[PDB]
Amino acid sequence: IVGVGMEKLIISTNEHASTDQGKTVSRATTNSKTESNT
Amino acid sequence: HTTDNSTAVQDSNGESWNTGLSINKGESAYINANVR
Repeated sequence: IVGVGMEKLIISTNEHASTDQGKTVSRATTNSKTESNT
Repeated sequence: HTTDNSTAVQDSNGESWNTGLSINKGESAYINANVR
């Protein structure tokens, strides 16, 4: 007579986690011209 | 009465960096055992 007894249960949560970080550098140059007539 | 015409050119450049890291909560590591 053979039986099976369970002692404890363990749960493995199939989950995916990500982490991102970044840096940015920029530089803009503008040379405007205007010819006003009145 | 006034009338003007505006002309301009805009120039710019960019540069960026990134770093990431991903993990699985179900299988986070693998174990190896040296036995005799």
